Amino acid sequence: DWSKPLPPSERLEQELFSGGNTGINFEKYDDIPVEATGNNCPPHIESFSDVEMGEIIMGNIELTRYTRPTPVQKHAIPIIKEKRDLMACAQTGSGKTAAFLLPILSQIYSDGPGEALRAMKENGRYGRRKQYPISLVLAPTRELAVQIYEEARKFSYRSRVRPCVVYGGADIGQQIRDLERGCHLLVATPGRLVDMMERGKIGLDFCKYLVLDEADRMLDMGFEPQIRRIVEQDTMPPKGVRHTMMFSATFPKEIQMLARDFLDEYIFLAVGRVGSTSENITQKVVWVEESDKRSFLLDLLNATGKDSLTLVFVETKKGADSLEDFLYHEGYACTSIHGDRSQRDREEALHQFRSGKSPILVATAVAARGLDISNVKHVINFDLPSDIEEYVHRIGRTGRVGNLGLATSFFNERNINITKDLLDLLVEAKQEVPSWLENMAY
Amino acid sequence: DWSKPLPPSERLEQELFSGGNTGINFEKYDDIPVEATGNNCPPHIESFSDVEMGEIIMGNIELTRYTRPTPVQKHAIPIIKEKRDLMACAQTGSGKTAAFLLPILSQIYSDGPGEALRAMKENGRYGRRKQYPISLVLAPTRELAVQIYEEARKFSYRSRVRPCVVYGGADIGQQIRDLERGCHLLVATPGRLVDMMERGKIGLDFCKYLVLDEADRMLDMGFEPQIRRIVEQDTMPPKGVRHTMMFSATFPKEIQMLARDFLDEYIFLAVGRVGSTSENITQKVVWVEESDKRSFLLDLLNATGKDSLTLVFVETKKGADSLEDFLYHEGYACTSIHGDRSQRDREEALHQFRSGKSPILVATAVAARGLDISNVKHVINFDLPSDIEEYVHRIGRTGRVGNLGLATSFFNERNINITKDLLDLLVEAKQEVPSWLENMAY
Ligand SMILES: [Mg+2]
Ligand SMILES: [Mg+2]
Repeated sequence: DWSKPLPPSERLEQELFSGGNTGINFEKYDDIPVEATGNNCPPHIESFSDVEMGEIIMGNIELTRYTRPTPVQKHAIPIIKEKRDLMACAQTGSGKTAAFLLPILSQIYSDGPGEALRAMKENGRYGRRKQYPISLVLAPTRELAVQIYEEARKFSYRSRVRPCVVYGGADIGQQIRDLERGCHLLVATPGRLVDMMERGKIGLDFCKYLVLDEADRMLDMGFEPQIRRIVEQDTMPPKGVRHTMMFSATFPKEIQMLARDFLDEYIFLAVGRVGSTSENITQKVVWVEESDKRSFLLDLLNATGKDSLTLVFVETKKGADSLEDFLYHEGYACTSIHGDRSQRDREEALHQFRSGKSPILVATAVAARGLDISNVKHVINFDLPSDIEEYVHRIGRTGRVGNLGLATSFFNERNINITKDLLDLLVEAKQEVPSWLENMAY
Repeated sequence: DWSKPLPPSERLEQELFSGGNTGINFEKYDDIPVEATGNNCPPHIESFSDVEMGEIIMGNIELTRYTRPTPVQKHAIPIIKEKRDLMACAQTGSGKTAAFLLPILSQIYSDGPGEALRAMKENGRYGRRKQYPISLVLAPTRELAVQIYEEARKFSYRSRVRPCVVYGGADIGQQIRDLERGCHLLVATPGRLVDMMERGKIGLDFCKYLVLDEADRMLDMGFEPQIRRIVEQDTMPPKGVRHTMMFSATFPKEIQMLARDFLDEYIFLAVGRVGSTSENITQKVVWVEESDKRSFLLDLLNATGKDSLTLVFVETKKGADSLEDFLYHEGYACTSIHGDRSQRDREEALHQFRSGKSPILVATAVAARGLDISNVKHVINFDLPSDIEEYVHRIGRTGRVGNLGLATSFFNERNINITKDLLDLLVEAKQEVPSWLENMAY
């Protein structure tokens, strides 16, 4: 019914498609060993023309300048087209978002809204036009939710499918009003989705496509209850009925087994070693006592100041506030993003950083996962994380779609616990290994 | 030793001296009746060449393009050069800052640091270079402190006198480092100064020149305890020993008598009626119901929109945040400045407002006192204050050094209490007087 497009608008085509910046090593993606585990896994394609993507999908693909698919896309677009549950891991900045957004949209174009939602184009209470989304994508932070919502808007162009997004901090009424205009695909962070549901504005009764982006994060001790409250404890179709996809660049074993409570006869994609980094990212680790970090940071900022964006991670919200003040008063064009900032300031910070107006962003891990920003060329771990997975995700903000990047990290007493893991990751990444780091790992 | 200047650098002359403007009605300042109360009050000058200002002082005066002194200056430069305690009242934007900064600096130039401070060029503990300022200036807000500090840097050019500033919100370590470089004149807000003192970085033991700018504000119920903690409850030389100056554009009687506990045989200067406005400010009062204020503001903004800066005062921080959001989504180039913003964002707002990048500034009374901003031509009291002194200080942000300015104010039921005083101030200001105001003012 819906695979036939609608009139275009050059206004929106300019407002949506930037132009895309494919990296120099976009072809080295083919050098990566892919693993597929499970019953009757469909074959991996090599071109977007190897399967039935609607006229809409191929048109919008040729708008974003995607030449040929990435490994995870080649393997996962069919699996989701085959309506199978999926757990996929692929390196940071390797195209997972489109890997789950293209097939879902193609399938909703073919299958249409279904008998269920076609049975509600006759009536509806005024205002209490609760929306029944077909698909739900859940992400761990607000800005990542919006980034995915925007990618959705790009791919649902000239289609009858209209996506929305709901997330905390923002005005609740504006989101309600945007829902009432019609929600088919819903991106959300957990708390605001539960708030919408307990207000009777959203219902998961016809939700047949579930996505957990940054899945291992959505399944930690803090998010597992909320994921259950949305999936198990409410009106969402259970496994086997709904189709559950989980994408991450990391999956610890324990979390990979906990994720089974939401999956049914699933494929397991592994585009590389689960938890591996891109080769395009040069990793430098330097010893820095605490009392010296600031001075040391300054030197880095004075060097890589060409036309590149620099992202600086710290471990607390107070710390981000304190450094951002320090750098501001030392004359730098900077902002910060952390939890204690209002959502307006938070998104504005992200915008200024993305547009170059403030090329230095001090950040807590709100920005560790999921965000891709063009021309981010240096990533600085002012504070190291406590585990190697947070580290992989952090340094993944640079060196994305084949482009190269630098990642410098401050190390000292407080970081002893990570030594071994960091050391190991340096080896398989083919990176310089500080000798005192080896001697520190016994 | 110190009345002899030092080598210049035109780089600094570009960094410091803007160029000076001076209004069209700079001459009507001579038409104002000056009152001097007290024992043995020294004579008022008519030219900077009527008293002994060092080469340093006169050179920097002709650098800031100051022709002749303003009334309060003519009267106060002698009183402070004669080392007498002083209580001065003068109109907003009539030069009180320079009136107290020029004599203090001239006296430190001639007398030098004195035997006391010259006796500590012999030794010193490692790091513990606690600074002993000669002069302390106290201000009620952080940005006003910095503004005075910058004026000090302008007047301490080519001298061995080096000023500093300390104030909350900003990074502590940078202010400490700038102190350790040497502090002779210290501008400060109370809380951060007390924090510096209890950390052993500042000592008032040789502080012989105390200045309270915005004196009636510094002596209210909220600041009097902090003024006491700094002056009485610590090592500051007591009255008769130190020289205490207090400047304001307003002095209630009660506060004028409470100010005596800090003064010893003082002059009382009154360049006009205490609490008066410049004639150069056109004051318009209009009735506006609450639900209409926003709409009404919109029209105002669209009218005076040529190349002027506009300052909009509100009654709460929440309200300031809300209006600024409203104006942002309506397409206006605006920022906000209030207490709930980080000091980084706060100073950034003031800088963009000053440079024209955001010609609309929504503000709480943080911005009511002291700030002089060139080209602020319209001041809008979205919410009126509860007392006429806040009002006088607010509208004083425009119509400064003789230049002209407009002040529009929204009035309704909630402002009944101010009626009388406002009316009276309108009459003595020779301003249009709403008729419903008389009929409302009993
Ligand atoms: Mg992603
Ligand atoms: Mg002043």
